[PDB]
Amino acid sequence: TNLCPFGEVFNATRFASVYAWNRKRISNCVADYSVLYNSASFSTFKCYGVSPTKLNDLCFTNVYADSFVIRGDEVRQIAPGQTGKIADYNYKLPDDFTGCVIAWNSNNLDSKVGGNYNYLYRLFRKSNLKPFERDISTEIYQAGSTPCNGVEGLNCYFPLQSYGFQPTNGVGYQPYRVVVLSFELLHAPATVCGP
Amino acid sequence: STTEDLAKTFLEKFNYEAEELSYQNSLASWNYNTNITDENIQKMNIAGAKWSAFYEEESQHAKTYPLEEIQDPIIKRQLRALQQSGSSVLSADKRERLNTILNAMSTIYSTGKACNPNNPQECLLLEPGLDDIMENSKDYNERLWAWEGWRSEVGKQLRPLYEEYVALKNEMARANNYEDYGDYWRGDYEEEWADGYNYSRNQLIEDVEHTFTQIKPLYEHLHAYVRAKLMDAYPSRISPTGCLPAHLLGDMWGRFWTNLYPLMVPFGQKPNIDVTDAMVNQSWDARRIFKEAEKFFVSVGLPNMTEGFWQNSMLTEPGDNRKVVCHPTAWDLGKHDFRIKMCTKVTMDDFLTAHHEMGHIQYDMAYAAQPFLLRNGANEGFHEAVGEIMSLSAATPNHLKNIGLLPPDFSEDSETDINFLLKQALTIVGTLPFTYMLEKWRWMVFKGEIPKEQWMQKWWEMKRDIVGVVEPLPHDETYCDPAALFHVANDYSFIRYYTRTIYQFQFQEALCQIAKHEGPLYKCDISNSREAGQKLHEMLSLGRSKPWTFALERVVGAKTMDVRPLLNYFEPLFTWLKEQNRNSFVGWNTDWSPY
Ligand SMILES: [Zn+2]
Repeated sequence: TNLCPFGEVFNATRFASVYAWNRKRISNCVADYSVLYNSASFSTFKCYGVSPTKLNDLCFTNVYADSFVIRGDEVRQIAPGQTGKIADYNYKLPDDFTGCVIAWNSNNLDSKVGGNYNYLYRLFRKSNLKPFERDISTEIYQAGSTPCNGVEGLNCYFPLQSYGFQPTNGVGYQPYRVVVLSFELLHAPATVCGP
Repeated sequence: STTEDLAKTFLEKFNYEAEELSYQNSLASWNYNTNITDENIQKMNIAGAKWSAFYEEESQHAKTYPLEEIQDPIIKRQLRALQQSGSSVLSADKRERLNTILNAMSTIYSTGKACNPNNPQECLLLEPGLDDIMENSKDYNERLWAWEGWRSEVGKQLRPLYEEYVALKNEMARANNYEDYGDYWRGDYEEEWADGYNYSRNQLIEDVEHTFTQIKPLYEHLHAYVRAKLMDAYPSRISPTGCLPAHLLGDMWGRFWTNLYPLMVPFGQKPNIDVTDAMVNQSWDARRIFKEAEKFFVSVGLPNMTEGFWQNSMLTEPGDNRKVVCHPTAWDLGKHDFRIKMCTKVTMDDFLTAHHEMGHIQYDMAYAAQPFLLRNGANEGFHEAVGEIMSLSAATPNHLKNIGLLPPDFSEDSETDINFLLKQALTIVGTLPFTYMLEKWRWMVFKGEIPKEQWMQKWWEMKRDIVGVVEPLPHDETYCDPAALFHVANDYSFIRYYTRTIYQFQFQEALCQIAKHEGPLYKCDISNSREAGQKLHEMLSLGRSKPWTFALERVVGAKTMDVRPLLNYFEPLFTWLKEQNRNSFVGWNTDWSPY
């Protein structure tokens, strides 16, 4: 009688960055989504497509949990159909997304005095990302037409930028641990039922 | 690859790296100003030099993109704030020469002391002990040596340094395609690339001079009333038709006439409304002052303070070994970190200061969505004009009756209102000829209208003619009397105090028409009015993204500064001033001197 380990995802001591998000494949278990919505600790709980009214009767195939940390002003960019540095260059959700976006303020966990620079976000890219596309490459981004030759100088920028997470920051500039549950309902055995 | 996109890509890298690094500069500066120790000075200077070297590296990178090839108006205002070269346009020897002069002038001023000629062992610095003489003493001879000794033992030392300061600051001005250093300082009000909102650097002279000619009827009746009352406090020392001596103006420089108010009170039997004792009986503390301060901004329509405001600000003196700069400063640290640092006491002055400093915060909270180079006021006088109208509405007896600091049966007295209006006019109308003449002298010195052998000749000829203030002792060309001011010896533009005063009552008269205030302007209170705070938030949320001529029209409906709102504020006093001065002479002649 195995159950789906949401404590490994939500209560993890180390979270990934948004440019390289940690997707976990959760299958062949029993899930309890009523405990997730009735926890009263999540600052953002927005389910798209599937209603958030405790649907514990639908059998899903895989529950992909994308774990990353962004700032509080960029949580609105994890909605389907948004624009910004996170929705275009870091983490893109499709316009036919069927899942939930859980995000809570983690200023007690991911902020240090002097700054917590362990979380990176991609500031520049040549084009926008596809939905559910991860780009971990760190090549030098040329703004125009002059070559960079592997070193960033005038008009050449390193595409990754570091979040500065401090506990004295405002609520908009504060680390939010975002867990994006993705549900794939297709012609499949649909192991994750969770009665 | 157009340069519009290459500068837009540059600013996205710049704005996030500047906001990350200036926040570390601001947090290190906060840790100094509340926790003064030997480690915090070094950590402020280390994290301040990283910001001061990053900003000069990317300023040279911003000049790669030509400003004439940028089409978007948002990018041009950020690039012009970043391509503005300063001392970097000079050579390596001259830039080191300029900062040697600026550091020497700032240390001669701060560590300079004037000695008493009667007792030579009493040599007093300006801020601890020499400002105490010029703001509290009522003796002619005691204020004479403190005034003369400050401009002889200190201002003479700044004269050979200010002459080379003029030549070096004119050299970097003409290397940045400016006429002089005064034209460089007038570029803070210069607005370009606008359709009808363009403001030239020559238009600032034509607006400050034109607005000042309308304060002359108000200032002359104030000058005549001060002179008629100073000739009672100082008998046989001021002629009834002449100018005022410079050491009898309630200040070291005659900047504010506020300290002369005990010598000139219109109704001595009617005391001013001072609610510092009603807070003690109601058991108010430092937190209650700021909670009542933010209730004023909630009632006007502005949002509440942040959650991190109350836990991170220093709203009281800590009562420990931590040395604290107790000057009231509202801190915009960046990344939505807003703080107020003041050693608040339970008084009425700190009650109005808490409204003034929180009005700085509500301005800082409004342009937080702007880009980092546009997170400031519309000009250098817009930011303190917003804070000053909050202290105007809070000090009214109508507001002090609603919050319980006055009895419900408090009947307003017109005799107490003339006492309030005269005390306001000694601070506000008394500083406008001083602020005009100090910048008028300094603009002509940089331009070349005033030669170096006519510096103190044209300094006192202008002060008699404009301010109506005569020097008590003759000063030759070895003196430097404007350099005795803080903003002159420390390289600051002083026209920020003139224009803020014009905007202060222009904003106040604009918001009190949407508040439906029936009565005179000085009795207005914009509290419990969500239309006078929504209108103010339209200008507040712009920041520096728009020209200040555009930002002025969004509240007051006029692009240029107007002093007729300022004359409407003191119009009940101006009627009383003309009746009081009917047996005196209004005006002054420049022929009379105390020597
Ligand atoms: Zn202020």
